[PDB]
Amino acid sequence: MKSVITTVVSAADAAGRFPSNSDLESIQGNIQRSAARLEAAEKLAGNHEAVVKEAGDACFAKYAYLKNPGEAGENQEKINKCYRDVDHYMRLVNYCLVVGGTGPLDEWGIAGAREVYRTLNLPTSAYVASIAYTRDRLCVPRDMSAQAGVEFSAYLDYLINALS
Amino acid sequence: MKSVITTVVSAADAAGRFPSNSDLESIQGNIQRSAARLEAAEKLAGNHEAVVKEAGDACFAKYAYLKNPGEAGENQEKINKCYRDVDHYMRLVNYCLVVGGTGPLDEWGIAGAREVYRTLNLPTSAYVASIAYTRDRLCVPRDMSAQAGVEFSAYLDYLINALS
Amino acid sequence: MKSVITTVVSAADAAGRFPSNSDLESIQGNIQRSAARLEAAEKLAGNHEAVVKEAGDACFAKYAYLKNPGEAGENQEKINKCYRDVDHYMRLVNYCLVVGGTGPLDEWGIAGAREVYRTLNLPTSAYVASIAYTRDRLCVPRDMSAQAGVEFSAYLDYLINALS
Amino acid sequence: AAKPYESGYIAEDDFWRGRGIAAWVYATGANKVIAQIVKDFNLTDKKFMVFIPNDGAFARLSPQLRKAMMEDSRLVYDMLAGHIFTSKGSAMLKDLQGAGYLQPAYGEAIGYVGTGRVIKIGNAQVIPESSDILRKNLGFSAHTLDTFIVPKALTKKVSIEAGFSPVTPAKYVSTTKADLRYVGATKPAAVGGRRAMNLMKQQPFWMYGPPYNAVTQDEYEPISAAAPKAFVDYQIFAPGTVKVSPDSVNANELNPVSGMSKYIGKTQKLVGDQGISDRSDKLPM
Amino acid sequence: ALILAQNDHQEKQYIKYPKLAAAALMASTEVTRACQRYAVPESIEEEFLAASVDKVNKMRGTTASGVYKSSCV
Amino acid sequence: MLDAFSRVVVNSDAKAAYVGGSDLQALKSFIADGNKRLDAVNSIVSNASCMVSDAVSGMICENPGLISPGGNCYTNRRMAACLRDGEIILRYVSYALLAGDASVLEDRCLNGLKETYIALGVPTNSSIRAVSIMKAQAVAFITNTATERKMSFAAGDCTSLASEVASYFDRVGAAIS
Amino acid sequence: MLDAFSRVVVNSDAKAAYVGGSDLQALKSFIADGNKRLDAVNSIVSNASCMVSDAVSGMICENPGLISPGGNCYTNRRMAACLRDGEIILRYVSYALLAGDASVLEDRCLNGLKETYIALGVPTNSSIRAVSIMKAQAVAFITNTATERKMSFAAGDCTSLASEVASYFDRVGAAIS
Amino acid sequence: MLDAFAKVVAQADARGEFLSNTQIDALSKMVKEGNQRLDIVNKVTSNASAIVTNSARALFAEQPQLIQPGGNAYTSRRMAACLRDMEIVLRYVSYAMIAGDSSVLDDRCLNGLRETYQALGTPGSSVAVAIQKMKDASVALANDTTGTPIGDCSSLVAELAGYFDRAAVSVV
Ligand SMILES: *C(=C)C1=C(C)[C@@H](Cc2[nH]c(/C=C3N=C(/C=C4\NC(=O)[C@H](C)[C@H]4CC)C(C)=C\3CCC(=O)O)c(CCC(=O)O)c2C)NC1=O
Ligand SMILES: *CC[C@H]1/C(=C/c2[nH]c(/C=C3N=C(/C=C4\NC(=O)C(CC)=C4C)C(C)=C\3CCC(=O)O)c(CCC(=O)O)c2C)NC(=O)[C@@H]1C
Ligand SMILES: C=CC1=C(C)[C@@H](Cc2[nH]c(/C=C3N=C(/C=C4\NC(=O)[C@H](C)[C@H]4CC)C(C)=C\3CCC(=O)O)c(CCC(=O)O)c2C)NC1=O
Ligand SMILES: C=CC1=C(C)[C@@H](Cc2[nH]c(/C=C3N=C(/C=C4\NC(=O)[C@H](C)[C@H]4CC)C(C)=C\3CCC(=O)O)c(CCC(=O)O)c2C)NC1=O
Ligand SMILES: C=CC1=C(C)[C@@H](Cc2[nH]c(/C=C3N=C(/C=C4\NC(=O)[C@H](C)[C@H]4CC)C(C)=C\3CCC(=O)O)c(CCC(=O)O)c2C)NC1=O
Ligand SMILES: C=CC1=C(C)[C@@H](Cc2[nH]c(/C=C3N=C(/C=C4\NC(=O)[C@H](C)[C@H]4CC)C(C)=C\3CCC(=O)O)c(CCC(=O)O)c2C)NC1=O
Ligand SMILES: C=CC1=C(C)[C@@H](Cc2[nH]c(/C=C3N=C(/C=C4\NC(=O)[C@H](C)[C@H]4CC)C(C)=C\3CCC(=O)O)c(CCC(=O)O)c2C)NC1=O
Ligand SMILES: C=CC1=C(C)[C@@H](Cc2[nH]c(/C=C3N=C(/C=C4\NC(=O)[C@H](C)[C@H]4CC)C(C)=C\3CCC(=O)O)c(CCC(=O)O)c2C)NC1=O
Ligand SMILES: C=CC1=C(C)[C@@H](Cc2[nH]c(/C=C3N=C(/C=C4\NC(=O)[C@H](C)[C@H]4CC)C(C)=C\3CCC(=O)O)c(CCC(=O)O)c2C)NC1=O
Ligand SMILES: C=CC1=C(C)[C@@H](Cc2[nH]c(/C=C3N=C(/C=C4\NC(=O)[C@H](C)[C@H]4CC)C(C)=C\3CCC(=O)O)c(CCC(=O)O)c2C)NC1=O
Ligand SMILES: C=CC1=C(C)[C@@H](Cc2[nH]c(/C=C3N=C(/C=C4\NC(=O)[C@H](C)[C@H]4CC)C(C)=C\3CCC(=O)O)c(CCC(=O)O)c2C)NC1=O
Ligand SMILES: C=CC1=C(C)[C@@H](Cc2[nH]c(/C=C3N=C(/C=C4\NC(=O)[C@H](C)[C@H]4CC)C(C)=C\3CCC(=O)O)c(CCC(=O)O)c2C)NC1=O
Ligand SMILES: C=CC1=C(C)[C@@H](Cc2[nH]c(/C=C3N=C(/C=C4\NC(=O)[C@H](C)[C@H]4CC)C(C)=C\3CCC(=O)O)c(CCC(=O)O)c2C)NC1=O
Ligand SMILES: C=CC1=C(C)[C@@H](Cc2[nH]c(/C=C3N=C(/C=C4\NC(=O)[C@H](C)[C@H]4CC)C(C)=C\3CCC(=O)O)c(CCC(=O)O)c2C)NC1=O
Repeated sequence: MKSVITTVVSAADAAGRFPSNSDLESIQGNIQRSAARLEAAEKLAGNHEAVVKEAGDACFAKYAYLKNPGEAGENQEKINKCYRDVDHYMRLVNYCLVVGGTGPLDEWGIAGAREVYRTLNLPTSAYVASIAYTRDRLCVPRDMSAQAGVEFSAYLDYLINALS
Repeated sequence: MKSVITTVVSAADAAGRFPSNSDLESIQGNIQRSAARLEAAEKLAGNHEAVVKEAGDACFAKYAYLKNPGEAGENQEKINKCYRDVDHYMRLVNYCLVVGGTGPLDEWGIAGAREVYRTLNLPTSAYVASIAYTRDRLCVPRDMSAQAGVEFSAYLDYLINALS
Repeated sequence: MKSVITTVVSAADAAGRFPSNSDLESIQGNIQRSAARLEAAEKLAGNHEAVVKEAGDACFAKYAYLKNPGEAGENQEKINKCYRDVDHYMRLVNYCLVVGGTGPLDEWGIAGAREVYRTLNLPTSAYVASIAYTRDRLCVPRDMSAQAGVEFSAYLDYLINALS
Repeated sequence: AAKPYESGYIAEDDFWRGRGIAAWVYATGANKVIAQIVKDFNLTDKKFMVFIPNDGAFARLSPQLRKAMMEDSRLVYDMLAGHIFTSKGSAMLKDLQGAGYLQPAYGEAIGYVGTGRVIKIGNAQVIPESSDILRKNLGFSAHTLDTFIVPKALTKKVSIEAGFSPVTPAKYVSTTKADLRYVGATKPAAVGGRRAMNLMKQQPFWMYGPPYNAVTQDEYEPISAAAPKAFVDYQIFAPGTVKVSPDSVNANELNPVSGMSKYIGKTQKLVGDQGISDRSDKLPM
Repeated sequence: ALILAQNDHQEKQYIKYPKLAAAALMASTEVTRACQRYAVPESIEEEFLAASVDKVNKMRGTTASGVYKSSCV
Repeated sequence: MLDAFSRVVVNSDAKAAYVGGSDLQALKSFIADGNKRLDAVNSIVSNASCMVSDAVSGMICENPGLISPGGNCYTNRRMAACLRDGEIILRYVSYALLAGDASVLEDRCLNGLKETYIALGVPTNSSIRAVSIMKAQAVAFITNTATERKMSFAAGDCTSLASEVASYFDRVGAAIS
Repeated sequence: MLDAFSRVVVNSDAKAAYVGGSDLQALKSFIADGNKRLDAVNSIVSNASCMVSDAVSGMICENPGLISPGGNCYTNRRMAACLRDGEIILRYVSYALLAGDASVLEDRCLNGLKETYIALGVPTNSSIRAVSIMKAQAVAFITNTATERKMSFAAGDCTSLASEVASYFDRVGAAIS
Repeated sequence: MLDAFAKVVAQADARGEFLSNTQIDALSKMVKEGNQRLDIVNKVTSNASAIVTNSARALFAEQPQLIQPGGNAYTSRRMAACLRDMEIVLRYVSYAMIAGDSSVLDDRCLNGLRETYQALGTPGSSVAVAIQKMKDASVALANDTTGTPIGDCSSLVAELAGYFDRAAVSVV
């Protein structure tokens, strides 16, 4: 998993040397920013079904053509799996808010996603539009704190730039 | 130079990817611990000739046999270069207190030192005993602050474990 | 004894109320602060032989006139009873660190002291000289921790303010 | 050993009680053992030297070494005799410069290395700040150490494998609600009745949809099979008694653009909660 | 008496001896003149405001029936 | 009044001893389980209103002679005073359990209560029963074994606080006897 | 490779549950105790060479058949390889102590070390003795009970870290055992 | 196969040295619990069929795919094999609980179970979910009085849950 600890022990293992002062200095900042990212992750965990419901209809509101026959959102089985995949992506974002890095995103949602979405005829723009809608409905004092919103929108922009 | 910034940009360059949140999270801890290591480095810079004069004496006092003929400390030219090399090591420790990592030590004093000290018949135990004496004469509130002493003794132990 | 406990349940008893959430909430701070204020308790309890010794001669070093005939410390048994009083006051400060309030001080050293010290010609300035000498000799990382030193000095100066 | 002030602090033991370095000497009873070591070796006349490990040095004795010291009195006696040195009189901190040896009262000679203000007596560092104390009566000089002088000859039987390896017992963190509910699933179904299904948990709202089709707990109870023949006329009543309310008055709340609706269809099943029921409080019958 | 006592022995004394607790409450209101025999109202507002409280206090000088008790005589 | 912390201070003041490390094992164990004591007091003060009407009605159901004409609980005024008592004793017992020491119980509630109930003609046998039913409710509410109210708690053992409040209630009963 | 933070991620991904509320107590206590953890890994890292040399010298001075002619630490090549073998295990245990999880110790050090020493003819028992000596040095260096060198720490309690590094050290012994 | 008493002896022969007194009062404490531990295993073996059937029923009301036609829980042969695979792990968890050490659990239950389930195509994660549902019911059933003296058993139910988690991570 790409995180703060793993990068520096992997670098020290590649160099074959003991943990120096720079490695521990990198963990002090993890201690600092965990006060914001953990209470971002907790607020995402406590209210996730509202956000997954709210961002799911923005996809079909922007792209109403998916419910036509021949498309990828015809019957209820496709829309249910659409909501399930959006919930999967929100869970991976909650995981990356906890681990401190983009590890769980890069390995459980991003790597290999392009071949699946091209093969199974899933348009990536509508997998993107839900994440884009989720980012813009984030006010600074209401939904979370100030740094928690920065920490949340950074992972949202990472997922958006990965799928686009 | 081995530091906090260089490790994470080298890791991101080896992976071929942009700086993520974990990279910036590692720099917040540099921002945190620079308040202690810089005022350790400044106090070392302002009073270095007292510590070097003191350090050199300890080595001779422990190993009085170096002033015998046939040894490596016969005349004044050897003792002057002994004090010069001890001052070099203290300057590299001041540099590593500034850069945040063990870069200037590992490349300007440590790499290749074993071949030189074996070839030129320089006993490494007496190059170690001055650094060992410098570490033990560090009291917690008098010489510097509490975390500055930790930051100083960590690089001293790094140099000692490298030459031993 | 006035403590965190005996304050909030006498305020409840005077109003005839059950222990409310404020009464429970006040004792939650007695859980956090008791890690710091009890750490000074065994520190004073184990080294209580050198502190009385170092305060008693500082009292007579500030006021050498007390050993004159007709004064308070003219003979040996009066100085023996003088060191016993500083031992008593340090024992009451040790008790107040354990209860968490100024209970035992106000019951056993403060109430009625201003009558007996005027009746028996004991100068209160020589009493507060020893407590002030204990107060400025608190090496905040060496004697105890930081917050234990704060809790210790806050009980020393309370006795100083009450005796003057 | 009675009171340190009475007659000031002139007596030998009271003077040391007034110093703050080694309080452990009287906290325990090592003062009696060291006195017996000053009479067993006739150290009284010849001017000797003593190294005292201060408080904190005593507080950092390893548990397996302290246990050995408290289960063998000869070990304590040897360790204490190894802190009293007759080799070179009552020397100060200016006579220990260089690397040499000192002769203990009993043990074998112990190496010391003094380089200015940093003096080591082997395994232990002298605290220069509070030392060089010479007592004229009973002539000897006193120095303070950061650690007990522990020769390798005495701590050869002390091992961490002998039962001092640090272990922290782990504990569970369940709740009363969970345990009360789960305990009903431990009885046989012919006895437990409805409670036999009490080990199931809420699942993500999409697990109840077409592909997965997770069953809720309300589907295992007779309440989901009630379809009686009788019915209420809903006309016999005088006007003004029947009441009707919707869940909302809005087009795209009762049914969004997509098919994900909580009020119309078969998708009102796809809700995060509602996966279990608290109707197992009634009875076991 | 248990809320005006300062030390714990002084509250223990009022606890053990009831006449001592009757007398301390009187002596406490005499040295700081909060009795009604020294209370002077300032405005006619406050005079009526004191009259209301006193009308409540006189009502406990009668029985639950309404018969005058032998205390207020 | 005293609490659990000051109780060892008057014990050490009787010999002019400093409170050392031997004395603090009893008090650091008082702090360790400080969350369970607050969780135990909160369960009692939550159902304290039901506890008095539970206990006094149980005391009535056993001895109809209290509501008999001339009986001690015969008048509405006397029944209100008995319910007023059921609450004062429950209040001081919850003070003593919160403080961890029985000191505030037996100088503010029980000191002088026996000769008061003797001088009033309050039946002692009937009293004992009103306190024992409240004790039985206290052990049920602390150990979460009431019949028709269960409260949310973190899992663990609580028989020590239940035994402590059971030790306070028979102190009350032996005082009024 | 998983740390303490990633371990709850993999535990709750088997759940398909969000992490929040219940699972955050251990992570917030891990964060609040992080200065002691860095303070302990620094103390182990600063004394590495003396620890490795002292452990191998102790293993030889307890069993002198290793430097016997035909023993496994006989020549200079085998002795240098044994010092390297010990130093690598200390490096990986330091990694596992820094990360707060022993998953990095399993994947890169212990996966197949059991029969590697078998194919080499390395004696299993001696290596366990060297590992236990390194463990005994590590707990004394963490808890500042080292007799040869005293370090500077803020006052407090960190025996949880000592139990965790003792829990890492016996794990290694078991794999090669 | 070791018990917790044989553990310290097997580590004492290795150093060739007598048990010191700290290991002995570590063991007399473990004896001094004693009755609590057997109360725990008595509660689990009294209700074993209920634990197994309720956990399997919750597993299939949760995951209906195993009993779907084509599922791994299809037919009788496979369903019967699944019913008492769980009862095997319950039996060996109770053996390890009475032994005080997870040595019988690793020897003859968890040794090679992973490639056994791989070679058959059995999904090991669902086996782990079944193990977790048996664990929850066992720790729920363990801490009730049911006519036992009141006390704390927390250090024993933590060990009982640890045996279940050791079984659950080793299967998958
Ligand atoms: C008369 C003959 C008679 C009664 C009247 C009745 C009273 C009684 N109740 C108990 C035991 C309990 N009483 C409790 C009090 C309450 N129960 C509640 O749930 C609410 C919160 C509150 C009153 C509104 C409690 C908690 C108990 C313990 C068990 C439980 O779960 O309820 C006793 C003593 C023991 C007994 O006799 O049952 C009495 C006298 N019972 C009568 O017999
Ligand atoms: C809840 C049921 C889960 C499940 C079980 C399952 N197992 C099998 C098949 C076998 N299981 C074993 C297991 C053991 N044998 C042993 O001796 C021991 C003691 C340590 C164990 C744990 C073996 C040998 C088999 C093959 C023999 C057979 O069962 O006929 C099967 C299917 C049977 C088959 O594969 O033909 C099931 C269904 N699988 C699940 O889906 C559940 C999660
Ligand atoms: C753990 C990480 C993880 C993920 C991120 C998701 C990723 C993911 N999504 C889908 C699958 C899907 N994603 C969609 C979604 C859409 N298609 C549309 O018509 C709209 C554009 C949009 C609605 C939001 C649909 C319809 C499928 C099912 C495709 C199909 O079966 O035809 C699939 C195929 C398997 C399946 O779900 O049946 C996978 C692997 N799954 C994971 O396991
Ligand atoms: C944890 C993840 C999380 C988010 C991504 C956001 C997203 C979000 N917004 C709203 C809900 C809302 N959001 C707003 C928006 C705003 N209100 C203001 O005071 C601002 C000026 C402005 C933001 C710029 C308003 C007005 C509502 C209520 C009406 C609505 O449903 O949109 C809701 C429904 C619950 C609620 O009432 O808050 C959610 C989940 N909030 C979250 O909790
Ligand atoms: C920038 C990094 C940097 C360093 C760390 C030093 C490292 C260093 N030290 C010495 C060189 C030395 N170091 C010593 C020191 C000693 N020998 C003794 O007898 C005592 C053991 C001890 C005294 C403290 C001596 C005597 C020499 C000179 C060796 C010689 O010329 O024979 C030399 C050989 C060149 C020279 O100095 O003339 C070098 C490269 N120089 C550097 O440029
Ligand atoms: C920047 C690098 C730096 C160091 C490595 C140390 C090293 C050091 N120590 C001393 C000087 C001293 N150091 C001490 C030692 C102590 N005094 C105490 O209060 C403590 C109890 C005890 C430390 C454990 C004493 C007593 C002196 C004065 C006597 C002497 O020269 O040693 C001096 C001479 C200047 C001075 O007076 O401080 C130096 C450079 N101090 C530094 O500034
Ligand atoms: C529990 C709290 C407690 C105390 C604080 C002391 C207070 C105290 N001191 C003295 C009595 C005395 N106290 C002193 C002490 C001093 N004179 C000085 O000039 C210095 C200020 C100081 C020594 C440092 C002396 C010299 C006497 C003897 C006076 C006399 O006997 O008349 C007495 C009279 C009875 C007695 O002799 O003990 C009392 C009550 N005793 C207590 O029980
Ligand atoms: C229970 C709490 C507790 C304390 C408050 C101290 C109190 C204390 N320290 C010292 C004794 C000492 N105290 C210090 C400490 C300092 N000297 C300075 O100049 C600085 C201001 C300060 C450190 C920052 C030193 C260096 C000594 C030894 C020499 C001296 O007396 O100054 C003494 C004299 C007797 C003795 O040597 O022990 C006392 C009472 N120790 C404790 O156990
Ligand atoms: C500070 C502590 C404190 C208490 C403990 C109570 C107790 C108490 N109760 C009464 C007074 C009374 N107490 C009772 C109580 C009872 N009679 C019974 O038969 C039952 C056994 C029991 C109720 C359960 C009754 C019935 C009276 C009224 C007697 C009367 O009016 O004649 C009185 C006299 C004052 C009065 O008349 O009201 C006191 C002091 N009040 C306090 O201030
Ligand atoms: C201001 C108000 C205030 C409170 C009400 C308490 C609330 C409270 N109770 C407990 C915590 C607890 N409470 C109990 C008590 C019990 N559990 C049972 O199963 C028994 C029925 C009952 C015994 C009497 C136990 C066993 C714990 C966990 C152990 C502990 O934390 O000490 C905790 C710690 C766990 C947590 O919630 O984070 C807290 C904060 N504390 C407060 O600060
Ligand atoms: C950023 C890089 C970084 C480091 C270089 C180390 C340095 C370090 N250690 C501690 C601080 C500490 N370190 C310890 C640990 C110990 N103390 C002992 O007495 C034992 C011997 C040992 C554990 C067994 C303790 C107990 C504290 C006090 C604060 C705390 O408990 O977290 C602190 C916080 C307080 C302070 O600033 O002093 C720091 C920065 N930690 C870091 O975060
Ligand atoms: C990533 C983890 C990792 C390790 C743990 C080591 C494991 C390891 N050790 C050795 C190799 C060895 N390891 C030892 C060590 C010992 N033999 C003894 O008798 C003592 C008990 C013990 C030293 C304390 C020795 C002596 C050899 C060399 C054997 C030989 O030369 O024949 C080899 C063979 C390759 C070689 O070094 O030549 C390997 C893979 N290497 C790794 O890459
Ligand atoms: C016959 C061969 C033989 C040896 C080579 C030594 C080796 C040795 N050292 C220690 C024990 C130890 N070894 C160290 C390590 C060190 N201590 C320091 O002062 C240095 C900084 C550092 C390198 C020397 C520490 C810190 C301890 C335990 C505590 C202490 O001594 O302070 C132990 C006990 C381990 C255990 O408990 O099982 C052994 C066997 N002893 C022997 O019997
Ligand atoms: C056939 C096997 C067999 C047994 C197990 C025991 C069963 C048993 N357990 C206990 C005794 C006990 N049993 C328990 C256990 C518990 N109490 C609780 O509240 C929890 C629900 C549960 C913990 C899991 C406790 C805690 C004690 C002792 C009471 C105490 O230690 O305070 C006693 C009383 C004698 C004694 O205390 O030693 C007996 C006979 N006897 C047997 O013959």
